[PDB]
Amino acid sequence: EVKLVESGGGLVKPGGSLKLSCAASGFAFSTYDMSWVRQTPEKRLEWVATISSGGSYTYYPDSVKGRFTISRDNARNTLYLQMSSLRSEDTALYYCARGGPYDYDGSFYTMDYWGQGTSV
Amino acid sequence: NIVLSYGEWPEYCPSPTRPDVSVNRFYTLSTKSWKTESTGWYWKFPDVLNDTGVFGQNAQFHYLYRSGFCMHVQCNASKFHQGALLVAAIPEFVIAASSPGLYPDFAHTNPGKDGQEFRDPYVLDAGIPLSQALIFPHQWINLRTNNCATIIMPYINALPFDSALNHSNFGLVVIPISPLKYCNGATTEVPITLTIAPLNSEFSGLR
Amino acid sequence: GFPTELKPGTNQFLTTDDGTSPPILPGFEPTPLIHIPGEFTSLLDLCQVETILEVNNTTGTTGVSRLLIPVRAQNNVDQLCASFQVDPGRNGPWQSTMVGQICRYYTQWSGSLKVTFMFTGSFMATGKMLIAYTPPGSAQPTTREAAMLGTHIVWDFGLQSSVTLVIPWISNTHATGIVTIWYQTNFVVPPDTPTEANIIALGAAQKNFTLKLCKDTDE
Amino acid sequence: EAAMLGTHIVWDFGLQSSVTLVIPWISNTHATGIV
Amino acid sequence: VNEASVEHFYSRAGLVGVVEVKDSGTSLDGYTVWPIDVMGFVQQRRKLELSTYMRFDAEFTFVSNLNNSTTPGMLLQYMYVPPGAPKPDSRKSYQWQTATNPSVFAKLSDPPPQVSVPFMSPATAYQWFYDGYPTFNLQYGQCPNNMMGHFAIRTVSESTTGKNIHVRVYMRIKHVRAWVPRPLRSQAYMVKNYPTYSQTITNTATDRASITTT
Amino acid sequence: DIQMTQSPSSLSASLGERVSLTCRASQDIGSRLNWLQQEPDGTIKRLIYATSSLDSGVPKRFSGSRSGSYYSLTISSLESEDFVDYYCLQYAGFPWTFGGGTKLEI
Repeated sequence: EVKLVESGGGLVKPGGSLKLSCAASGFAFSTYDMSWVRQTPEKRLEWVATISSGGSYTYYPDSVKGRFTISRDNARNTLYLQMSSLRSEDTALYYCARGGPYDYDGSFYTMDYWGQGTSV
Repeated sequence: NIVLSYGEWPEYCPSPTRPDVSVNRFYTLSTKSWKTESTGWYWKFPDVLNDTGVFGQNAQFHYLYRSGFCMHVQCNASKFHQGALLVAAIPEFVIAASSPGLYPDFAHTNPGKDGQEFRDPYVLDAGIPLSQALIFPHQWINLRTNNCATIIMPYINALPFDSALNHSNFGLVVIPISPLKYCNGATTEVPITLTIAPLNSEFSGLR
Repeated sequence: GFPTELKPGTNQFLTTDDGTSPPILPGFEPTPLIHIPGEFTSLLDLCQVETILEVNNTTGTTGVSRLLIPVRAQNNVDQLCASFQVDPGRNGPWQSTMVGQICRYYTQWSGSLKVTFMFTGSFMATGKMLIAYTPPGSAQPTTREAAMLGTHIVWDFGLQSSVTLVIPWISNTHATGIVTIWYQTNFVVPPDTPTEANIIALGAAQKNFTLKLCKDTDE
Repeated sequence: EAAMLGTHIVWDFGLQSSVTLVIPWISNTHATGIV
Repeated sequence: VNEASVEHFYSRAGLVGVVEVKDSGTSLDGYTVWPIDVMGFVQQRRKLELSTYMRFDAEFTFVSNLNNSTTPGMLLQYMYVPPGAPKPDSRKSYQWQTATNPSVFAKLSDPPPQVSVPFMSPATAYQWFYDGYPTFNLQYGQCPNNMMGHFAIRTVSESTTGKNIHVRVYMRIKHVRAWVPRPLRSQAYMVKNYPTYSQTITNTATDRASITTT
Repeated sequence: DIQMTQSPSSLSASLGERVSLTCRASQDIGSRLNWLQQEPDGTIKRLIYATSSLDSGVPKRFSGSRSGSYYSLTISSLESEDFVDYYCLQYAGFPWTFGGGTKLEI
């Protein structure tokens, strides 16, 4: 199964850094292009960030565009996401799932399997 | 299954230093990891050898030059691996910039013996579309049938002899059309090897 | 021939003419002609070379992923995989083929085409596909068992990894064929093998292709 | 890339499972090859 | 066949540049120099950029007239500055007399003058794509062996005449032989002399709703 | 962003009724619209991909459909374990926006 699990969240003062882990297994975490989705307190899932299938390309929406820094271990089977100087209205259940505009043979697993979601 | 470009073996210009199997050996460059996110690579024709062995001494310490090549690409892939490459030799491959700064960097027009990864392989980095790249000499690398592609390229230029450190005749592009895929528990980076062998080379204007 | 009267059409300049003119540099000896490899003397020989069709041309699909037809596992039998009209010179998947561009530099054309398909899945992956062609008269068939009674070729990509569908005739003078790819069987794989492959279509023009009335293009 | 410009043999063990590297000459009278 | 050949594909002489002999108002030049350029209009460029090496001689016609279509008796001089001769710099300039620069002395009210420029190139054929640097960023892919010359046009006068003369240069490609076909340019032409395109890629084929709809 | 949004912010039907939740896109998004089902507190599962095809495990009661600019989802007979939130997601507009919600009641 595509078993993804998010962990590493919690409270933090406005202005700082707080990473996030999406260590997943049960599937080849070296060919799928993953991404991060945020579920705000208003129950409105907004796109947060994405990462290519090899951790080389990245599309940052207007939500961060310079603040959040995604990555990909790809060897310890983990997914990173930075929260550098998070804004005030930035609390959400940061889900992580598959799907990415890269990986030409995509558009099929676009957020197919999801994680669990850790609060902040 | 050696695609003889334009049906012309490289030949000696009839009657210059004409080297032999000392320089006409098989230069095996470094391998390149083919991943799923991979976009492609390209190597210029004589620029890929201008700093490799004897050919790097005969090219820099001279003034005129002409030679064919025997580009030969192989992919050491498994049987549970899937994907497809398009290995084409592009005469007068001219790289273009991408304005939102107007001229290509020198690292992108003469990448050396490492090749430069494509930034927009859909347009071959030269405006022209990749879909029509098959009009050039080419050979498919489809991992389900074969993992080898040999291209024999003659000397294609206007003047008989030309410089070797300034004018790079063609460029061997290698672009994955169908991206690589594999289930968990496999070599996550199929290696791609490239072998070069100058054929019927000549030189003039020593030092 | 001393006395002559000027018949009409004098002092006129007709662009599309093969008249003569004086050489502005007599005696000049231009650079001689050395044998450069790879001369093409006809655009027909350029059309007959296979290039890729953007069969996946769809709103949203960007990049090179427009040249790929997704053949996946959980696509039940008799379902439809892809379809594209046979019209080299109308806006569609043929617009990225050497024929689809040259045919836009002309006004009329008529001949036979060909669409070579190529499977790019694992070696262990087996299955079967139905590739049916519909003449210009009819419309796109609605079911697999409706296209089997046509002009098709069943394709077992596990055995043979590439086929060719020769179009008999496509003439543009004044309602065009359709090619559909049907899931004949399922997509079966052994364990530890990806369950999503791609088909790559390549289009060309057979040796009976003709062009007429050259004209400018619409980019 | 420093040894490719020598006397080598590229070995694709997936295709051919055994090769031979013939040493040209090794004389001991008085500074030896390396593989 | 015989209508898709490369010899016919480049026929039917077309306008390669509209030059103007500004002579009235605040532009009392009286002359103008037009550097011979084939890739002046995108339509002709995209066609010429289908092949890599091409060899052809050209016939140039000059359809000149005033700015109200009237063709008076005004005399004109069409001087062909060869590839490597100094160009004129004024209405009254020594260059207008050099016997090595062939001139054509025709009037506005005469059949358009028609000359035939030969294949003027050091190399064997013209090179539209020259991968490499000349003069062994502002120099990549600029071959200097493609210059065909210059056409300097002036009204043979002493003082300012006060009449702008618009000239329409028409070029016909003869004896053409092309080499090494290339894919036709798909992206726009963001700048001349370079293959530079823009970031926002434009898909070659038009986008439909679904893959299975006709 | 294309801003594909669902019209019913909240609906209520019976255990044998046939709900019809829509998602009206603004620009041309093509057949690249998915449906994500969210538990009351758990993760978000997928129902439809490419607007038509069920997932590998989704029941037969769910089904997708397309109609111009009115991408919609319709459940067959509204069995149990359905009065949860619903979302529509498209991956054509590169910002990859979402809709609202269709939390069903009874």
